[PDB]
Amino acid sequence: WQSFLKKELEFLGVTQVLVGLICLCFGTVVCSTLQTSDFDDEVLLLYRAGYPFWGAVLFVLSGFLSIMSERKNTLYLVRGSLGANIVSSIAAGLGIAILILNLSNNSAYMNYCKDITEDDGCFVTSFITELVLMLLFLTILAFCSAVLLIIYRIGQEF
Amino acid sequence: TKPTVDLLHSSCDPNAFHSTIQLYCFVYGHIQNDVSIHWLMDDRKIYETHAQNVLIKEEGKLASTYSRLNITQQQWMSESTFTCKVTSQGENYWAHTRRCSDDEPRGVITYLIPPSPLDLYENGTPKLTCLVLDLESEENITVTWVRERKKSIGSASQRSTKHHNATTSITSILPVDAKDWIEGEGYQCRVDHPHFPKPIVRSITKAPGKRSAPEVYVFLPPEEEEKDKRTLTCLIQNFFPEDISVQWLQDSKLIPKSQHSTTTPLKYNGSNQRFFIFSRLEVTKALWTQTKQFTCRVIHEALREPRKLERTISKS
Amino acid sequence: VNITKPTVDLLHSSCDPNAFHSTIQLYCFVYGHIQNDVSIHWLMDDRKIYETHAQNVLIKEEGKLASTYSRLNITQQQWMSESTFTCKVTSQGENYWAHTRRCSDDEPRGVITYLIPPSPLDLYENGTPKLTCLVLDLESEENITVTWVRERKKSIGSASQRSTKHHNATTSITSILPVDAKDWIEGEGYQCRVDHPHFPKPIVRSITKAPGKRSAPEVYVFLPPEEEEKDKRTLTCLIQNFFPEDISVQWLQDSKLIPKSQHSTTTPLKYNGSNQRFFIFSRLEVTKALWTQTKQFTCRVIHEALREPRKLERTISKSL
Amino acid sequence: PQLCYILDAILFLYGIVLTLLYCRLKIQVRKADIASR
Amino acid sequence: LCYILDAILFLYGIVLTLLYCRLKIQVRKADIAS
Amino acid sequence: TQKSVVSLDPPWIRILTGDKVTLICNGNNSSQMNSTKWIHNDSISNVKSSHWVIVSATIQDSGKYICQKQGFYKSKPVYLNVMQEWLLLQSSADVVLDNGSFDIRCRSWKKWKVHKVIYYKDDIAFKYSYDSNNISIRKATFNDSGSYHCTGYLNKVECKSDKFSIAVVKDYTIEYRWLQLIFPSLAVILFAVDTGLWFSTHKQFESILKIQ
Ligand SMILES: *[C@@H]1O[C@H](CO)[C@@H](O[C@@H]2O[C@H](CO)[C@@H](O[C@@H]3O[C@H](CO)[C@@H](O)[C@H](O)[C@@H]3O)[C@H](O)[C@H]2NC(C)=O)[C@H](O)[C@H]1NC(C)=O
Ligand SMILES: *[C@@H]1O[C@H](CO)[C@@H](O[C@@H]2O[C@H](CO)[C@@H](O[C@@H]3O[C@H](CO)[C@@H](O)[C@H](O)[C@@H]3O)[C@H](O)[C@H]2NC(C)=O)[C@H](O)[C@H]1NC(C)=O
Ligand SMILES: CC(C)CCC[C@@H](C)[C@H]1CC[C@H]2[C@@H]3CC=C4C[C@@H](OC(=O)CCC(=O)O)CC[C@]4(C)[C@H]3CC[C@]12C
Ligand SMILES: *[C@@H]1O[C@H](CO)[C@@H](O[C@@H]2O[C@H](CO)[C@@H](O)[C@H](O)[C@H]2NC(C)=O)[C@H](O)[C@H]1NC(C)=O
Ligand SMILES: *[C@@H]1O[C@H](CO)[C@@H](O)[C@H](O)[C@H]1NC(C)=O
Ligand SMILES: *[C@@H]1O[C@H](CO)[C@@H](O)[C@H](O)[C@H]1NC(C)=O
Ligand SMILES: *[C@@H]1O[C@H](CO)[C@@H](O)[C@H](O)[C@H]1NC(C)=O
Ligand SMILES: *[C@@H]1O[C@H](CO)[C@@H](O)[C@H](O)[C@H]1NC(C)=O
Repeated sequence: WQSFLKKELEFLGVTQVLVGLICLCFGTVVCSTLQTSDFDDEVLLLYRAGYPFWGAVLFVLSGFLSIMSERKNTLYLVRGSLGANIVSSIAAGLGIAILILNLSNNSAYMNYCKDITEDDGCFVTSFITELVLMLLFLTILAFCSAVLLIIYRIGQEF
Repeated sequence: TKPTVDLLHSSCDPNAFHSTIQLYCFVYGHIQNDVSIHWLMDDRKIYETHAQNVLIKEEGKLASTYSRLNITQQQWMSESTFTCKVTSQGENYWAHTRRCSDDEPRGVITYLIPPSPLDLYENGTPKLTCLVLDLESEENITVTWVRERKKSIGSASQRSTKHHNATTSITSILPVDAKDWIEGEGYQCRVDHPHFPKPIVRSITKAPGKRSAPEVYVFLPPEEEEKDKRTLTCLIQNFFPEDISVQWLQDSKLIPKSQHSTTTPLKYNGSNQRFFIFSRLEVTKALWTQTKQFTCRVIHEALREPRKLERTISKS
Repeated sequence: VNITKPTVDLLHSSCDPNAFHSTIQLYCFVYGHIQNDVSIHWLMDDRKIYETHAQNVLIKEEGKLASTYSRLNITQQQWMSESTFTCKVTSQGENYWAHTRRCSDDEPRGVITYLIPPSPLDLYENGTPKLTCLVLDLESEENITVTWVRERKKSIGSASQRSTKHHNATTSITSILPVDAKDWIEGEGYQCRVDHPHFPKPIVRSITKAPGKRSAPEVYVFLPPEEEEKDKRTLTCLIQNFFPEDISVQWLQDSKLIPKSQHSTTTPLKYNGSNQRFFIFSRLEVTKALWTQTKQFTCRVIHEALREPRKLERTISKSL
Repeated sequence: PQLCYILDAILFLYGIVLTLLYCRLKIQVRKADIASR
Repeated sequence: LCYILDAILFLYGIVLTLLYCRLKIQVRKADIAS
Repeated sequence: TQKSVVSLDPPWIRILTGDKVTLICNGNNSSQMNSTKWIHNDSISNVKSSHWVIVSATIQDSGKYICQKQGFYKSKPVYLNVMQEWLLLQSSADVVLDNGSFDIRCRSWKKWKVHKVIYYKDDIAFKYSYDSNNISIRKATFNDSGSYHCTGYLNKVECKSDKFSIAVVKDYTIEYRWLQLIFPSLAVILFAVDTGLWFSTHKQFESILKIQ
């Protein structure tokens, strides 16, 4: 199964690069388009904790280093990309915790919303809710890929 | 002897702060040293007059004098009926005053339109108009008509109109008699509403002044003008009052008033008042050259009977 | 010889709604003047009241001192307009004043601005057109700034500004802006802004030439009528089929200009029914002596829509 | 309204799956080409 | 308007799904044949 | 509990300079100090009472207002518009729901009485009143959408207020719908990325069927 994961390892870092770049795009559209003073700091716990930015940086960095460590097989990229995958898995776990807390806060907001389109508050909260849902999907993907890099690059050294 | 007691008063000098209105009770023709002038306000006493009975003049037995009352401004703004009581030869005389009540309470603009001379002296059925503009709505407005002499009065015809600017207007048209209008009968329209402070009392009379009969001249369409339309012109000049009717005709058939214009009457030369107008009727070249005549009749109250002056224009 | 100042009071009768004359009896009393050296004249908001025949009645004589009064009859609605009626007492060449209004409350009577276009006489004959912005019912001159703005160019002329203190304790500011004529024919839209610290925004009036289809007036001068053997002769200038109503009319006696006080021009009346044409009548009534002395009268008409130099005159003569 | 937003979200997820499979196909073709070269 | 703009992208994704399934069999056939 | 509800009580979204306005959060009659977070013009103000009493409105006091009481959510923002006008058409709302009510008034500068007021909607007058009082349009329909204004007479002078478009809608415009256009947009990169990842996959395959 060691050879079963080395064939897909480059893709298994490309998925981290992809999740990081979509995290960056979600972060820059939330930062630019939204006037974040209009909305709550617990509805916007995704952006107030800054998760798309430091998640984008770490996912893109760890996936890019895994791509070059697969493409070069250098003994300094490995154990350098392994630490990048460790901090990527830590950031993805903290991100999963942040996104579950933001789904909880968004459900607590939308309890007092009779429609998705009452006003800007319920609409931006619902948009943030399903953006948290498809950031939770991408963060689960990036976390599973980070665990798979950790498993491959630790079990290789056994 | 009957003293002539007219009461005057000062009012707001705009150039002064003017905290005091100076009421004045004038008596003329009273017997000398036989006058006692007292002041009341809303039919109660004022011994706080400190009255200065300033003597004007003496003519044998007769005399003339006056008294002055200082009042504050808010004693005048209350529209309280001040009055002067004059004791002369033991007899009593009264003079009344108050502030002139607001002619537009709640911004209601009341016009008292006199009869047209066409109705007065040709149709024989004159009609006064009370045009009560700028009402919020026509409910609870009661329009009363007051004559001078007779308790019998014609029945007013009241109609209402909501306008383009959402202001209701009430037109109360009172059919009157032309003879009493000639004799100088005074007619009031009293508009009344529950939250008017006072009724709107408009008074009208046949317009005072020296009557001057109009001179009427008709000018031919100009000899340089051989264009498609011919303009006929009526000079009506040197007439008082301003109220005049001018009609244009076609072979003793009346032209409608929408076919000819008439200028706004302009004052002339002073100081006795005379007016002039121009009536202008524009016809076509075909209608002018139909071997016919036009007349300009003028109805005015300074003309001899039947108060109609015809001036005829014809090329034949 | 000392000048003795007389006490000038301004009393009047009041409203009687039960009465029917509808007339207010203003009286101006003068006490302490000099016999046969008084003249009391009447004004309604600086406008001299000529057409009244106001009666001057003597009161008394005390040596070289005298008391008189003058009575002015005004309409009820003239009093109800809260217009100031002023008696001017001239004695020994000195003017003394009394003023009266209907007594009103302390409402701050608002400021009325009129922007008035230049006359066609100044536009097309004198060549010096002047706009004027008349600012009325100011309680004082002070802190009012009157500014002029154009639309196309920036070369705004030196706008003169004068001020009048009226008898009704209101100050008017008349600001004259000299304009160029060809900008006004071409359609320049000028604009007058009146600013005070107590104003929310400046009171702004905008003006331009009157929009519509231009039409040259045709003018016709009629003789005095053939039935007129009286002592006065009336001259009519029918001025017809023009747009806009801004038009200047002079009368010329042997090519000498007649002042505007001696002739009267009717207000423009519109006709042709949205083809928008106007007519006026200029009426000059001269004496029979001034007509029979073989003069040559002329109705000079300056309008915008005429052929250059934008005057169109009509000869009228007694002999021809 | 809600249905269009849900269908557009599953369109985005379709795009995610398709770019992941195309990236996997890209690295497979690149690995085969770098083994051939 | 979102229904037409989403239907055209489902068609535009079905096109790329068909292209991916066309390339997958060719890559697996080249993998079978060395 | 629920969202906060910031409410004026003079409820006029358009006021003049110097008008006393009070900004109330969720709503009682009590100035509960240190219990309300106030956001004005997207900046947190130091006013922490439940009643933000502006005793004299300044042009700077216009703009967006959000309240957030302790234990409550952020409010739907209300837009004050402090204006400097001879004549102002005050309204209680600029966007009104169907089967809703709104007041309008015609106010002049610093408690000067407006008289002989005519209220127009799209240059068509619907109400005349001398004393400048409330015009309460209840049960609003699409008829009640229009460019309302009012002409008044001042101490004697006719002035005309600036027009003001009051729109009656079935539901509020919610001013952020392009956020739901982020995700189809992030399809038209990704799907287009697939086209790149088709083309550069095909060409590299086109170069591998040639070598054999
Ligand atoms: C609302 O609109 C109506 C109609 O457009 C206005 O009524 C008009 O008011 C003017 C002056 O207030 C009237 O003119 C007067 O006419 C009488 C009789 O002809 C004349 O004696 C006066 O000297 C004056 O010229 C006019 O007749 C009247 N229109 C009608 C149809 O009655 C009204 O003033 C407007 N109100 C507001 C608040 O804007
Ligand atoms: C106080 O007295 C002054 C002086 O008489 C009054 O000013 C006069 O006001 C009237 C109208 O308010 C002016 O008439 C206007 O004239 C212009 C220019 O011809 C014209 O375009 C307008 O249509 C209007 O007819 C008049 O010219 C003006 N007089 C002067 C000398 O400026 C003022 O109204 C009085 N105010 C009070 C409260 O009594
Ligand atoms: C805002 C979001 C929706 C857009 C970001 C998505 C794409 C721009 C990126 C994310 C990761 C990128 C992938 C990262 C790594 C690779 C490997 C890369 O390998 C090579 O460069 C081949 C070298 C050669 O041709 O010789 C080919 C492009 C690819 C598939 C990239 C394709 C474009 C992807 C999908
Ligand atoms: C809050 O924002 C409003 C605009 O939304 C600001 O109001 C503007 O103020 C300037 C001058 O300060 C004026 O020139 C504008 O006309 C005003 N616009 C509006 C729509 O009223 C207001 O100044 C801001 N207040 C603060 C404290 O920043
Ligand atoms: C009335 O007022 C005038 C001036 O205000 C004053 O000169 C006079 O003495 C006063 N008379 C009385 C009796 O108060
Ligand atoms: C008006 O102008 C003067 C200077 O001429 C200035 O001192 C004053 O403050 C201004 N305002 C008022 C209300 O007088
Ligand atoms: C008048 O309008 C104000 C503001 O809309 C409102 O608070 C008040 O209750 C209204 N009063 C009446 C009597 O309509
Ligand atoms: C709204 O306006 C339309 C168009 O004038 C009219 O037909 C309709 O009756 C109006 N609605 C009501 C409730 O009157």
